[PDB]
Amino acid sequence: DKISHKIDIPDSAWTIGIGEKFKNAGHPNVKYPMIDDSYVQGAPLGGFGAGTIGRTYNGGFSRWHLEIGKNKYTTVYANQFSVFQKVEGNKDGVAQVLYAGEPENGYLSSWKWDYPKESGMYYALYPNSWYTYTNKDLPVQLAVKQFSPIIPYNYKETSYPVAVFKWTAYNPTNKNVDVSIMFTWQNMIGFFGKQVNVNSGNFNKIIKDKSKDSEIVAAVMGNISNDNEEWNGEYSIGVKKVPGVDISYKAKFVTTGDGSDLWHEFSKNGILDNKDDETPTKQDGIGSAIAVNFKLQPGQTIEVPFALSWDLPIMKFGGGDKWYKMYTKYFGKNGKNSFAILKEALNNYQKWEKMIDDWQKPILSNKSKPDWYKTALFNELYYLADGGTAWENGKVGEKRTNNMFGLLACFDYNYYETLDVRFYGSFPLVMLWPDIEKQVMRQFADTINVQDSSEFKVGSNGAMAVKKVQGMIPHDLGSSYALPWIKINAYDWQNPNIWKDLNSKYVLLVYRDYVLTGKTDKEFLKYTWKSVKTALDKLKEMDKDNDGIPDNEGIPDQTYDTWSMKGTSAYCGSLWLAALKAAQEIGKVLKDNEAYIKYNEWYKIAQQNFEKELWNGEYYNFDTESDHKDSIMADQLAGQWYADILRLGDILPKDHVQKALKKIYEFNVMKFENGKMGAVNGMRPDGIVDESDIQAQEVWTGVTYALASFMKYRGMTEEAYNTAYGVYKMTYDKSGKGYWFRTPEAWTKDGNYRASMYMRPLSIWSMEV
Ligand SMILES: OC[C@H]1O[C@@H](O[C@H]2[C@H](O)[C@@H](O)[C@H](O)O[C@@H]2CO)[C@H](O)[C@@H](O)[C@@H]1O
Ligand SMILES: [Ca+2]
Repeated sequence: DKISHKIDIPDSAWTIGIGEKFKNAGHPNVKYPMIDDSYVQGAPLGGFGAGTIGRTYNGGFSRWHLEIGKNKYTTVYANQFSVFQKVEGNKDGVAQVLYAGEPENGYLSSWKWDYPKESGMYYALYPNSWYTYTNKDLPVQLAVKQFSPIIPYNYKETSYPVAVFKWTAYNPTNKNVDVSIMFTWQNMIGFFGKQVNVNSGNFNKIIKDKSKDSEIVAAVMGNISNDNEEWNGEYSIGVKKVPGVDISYKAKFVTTGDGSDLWHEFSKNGILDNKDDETPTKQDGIGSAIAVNFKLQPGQTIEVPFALSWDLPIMKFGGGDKWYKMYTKYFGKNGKNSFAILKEALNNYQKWEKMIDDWQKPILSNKSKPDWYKTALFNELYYLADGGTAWENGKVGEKRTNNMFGLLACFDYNYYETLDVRFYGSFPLVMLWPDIEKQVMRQFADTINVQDSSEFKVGSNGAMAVKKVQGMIPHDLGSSYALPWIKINAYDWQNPNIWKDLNSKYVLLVYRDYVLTGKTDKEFLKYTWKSVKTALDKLKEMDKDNDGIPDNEGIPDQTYDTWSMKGTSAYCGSLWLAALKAAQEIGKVLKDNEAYIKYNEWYKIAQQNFEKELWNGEYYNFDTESDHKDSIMADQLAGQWYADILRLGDILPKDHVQKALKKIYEFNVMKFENGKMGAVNGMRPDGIVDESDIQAQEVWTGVTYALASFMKYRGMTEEAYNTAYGVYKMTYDKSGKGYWFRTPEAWTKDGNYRASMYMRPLSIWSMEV
């Protein structure tokens, strides 16, 4: 490997060999169908709300999130980079697709597949990833840096449906070598959203932008229709001319053929026919190819940038609503703007790289923090783009000031903004994109007094329940299969209108968002204040025995939605205490004296009774009435964790908090698989995992990272990082279970998982508070 020295890959990048087989991979541990797309994954490309494309470590464009809210894992084999090299003096050159695999059928059989093992590496530090190609049959070594401009405090470039592929080529040998790099792409209009005639009318055009010193050649792959529908739009690939390279192209090759129409040209001398052809296709799939060719002398390095854009302006959800995607604000809504997007990227990518370096640098340059922590911190952010992210710029046929936003809990449980989960998972938004965060919280504020008296069947018990109760915060803002933002509470496994954590978590999120954006946004507190008071007042009514604390009802009435709580729980009780203290402080800020007094009174009574009911001398009991009420719960003091972040002080005695955290580390971490897999949710006082429910026997990745932040704040530095390390190890390490770029909700002791591609582990960002 002589190419790594010519590029700048951070030491904390996650790494794997191109073509590497992984032997230890985990699988779903449930009986019902659950997504398992394998360990062949990579860091995604594409902005927030743009739809994303997962290009894997083997080189294939395979994990398709272009249909917003959906996950489709299938390799589109025409989409590749390929290389040609010929040493000066030799008769023939060699050509190779940079993909460690081959197609299933005979399409593209003429191409040179099966990029060999031990001939290159993949690296990822989101939003960047890299491939290096160090092949004994390729004398010129190549590397590519690929990224989308995902930039904190930037809501413009961060939305773009674009990727840049910055190539570096170096000749370490003593002979001149002719080199070509070719980008191929299938015209994917009709890949989704089209029931019949899926390729019909697709056509490719070549754009030559010859502005002085900024020459770009691109293919625009669209459809002759000017219809404005979810399926229609354009894809573009292209390249910027640099000194010493020539550009060639082929407008149209057939993807549902042997591919020799293209490959016979490329494999000969790395130069394409430059044949423009706008003839639309009928049944055949078609694609385009953009290539560069150059001669590298001994010791010479050259850099050349390619790009990919996709202008698919409309997202449709299963309930029938069509919305424009956020980036349409910047490029238009007609779906004929892919070149404009591509051109912006090709002309500004160096600026974007610097903007990304500028935001990563404070963390990467901190030599007190281990590399592994940096690996997890940055790579967990993949989910902000890859979580079915929806960000609207108007309903089709509709103008509002704000742009509604939603991130999925996951794909298996296809619910937008699940509030009990976002309590953990929204840290990156408040810390890095706070205008999005506050918009999402205003969305929740607006739902507080919505009433929907129509009934739904509760999955867990078959009982009928009211969809949405006035004064109760919703579980979620809908499903991509139905009507995001419009029909809330798509979740039906339990009835969230009786949950004991949602209303408290809502208040805690509101106050968090004020505190972590500098305690200046009084406007945000004013907007949400009525909903905060309502939320707490309603939850107070669920106190059955006048101890001042809502009563869990002997069912799963909170985020651990198969794990029953009864009476006063440590989890919901501590959240309640903290929410009361937050509301007191908001009351002070807004000069609502009567609110301050009321919530202070409730707080004092509840605090006294919580301590008396649950403090056992070593930790806080799980709850007051369950069969295993004395279980040690990893999340028992979630309210105090948030109180630390919100700077609300002690809600429970410091001595008791420290004892509880030490107990959790000693038991839930260190007695669970030697502390190498995170914190198991429930452990019995005898050091055996609690078997009352499956969720007690799971490590929750987002709970464990949040617990690590709690330990860190409380000075338990070694414990914090050791606790988090197990989650990193399972996700990323060779000894783990192969969950990179699909971190799950949970795993059991065998390492098998539930719900890959999950929002909650974004809570790792709570470690940066
Ligand atoms: O629906 C989300 C919810 O699913 C729970 O799993 C259920 C599943 O929905 C149901 O179809 C199947 O028959 O039973 C399982 C429970 O065993 C899951 O446990 C929840 O955590 C999740 O929120
Ligand atoms: Ca009570």
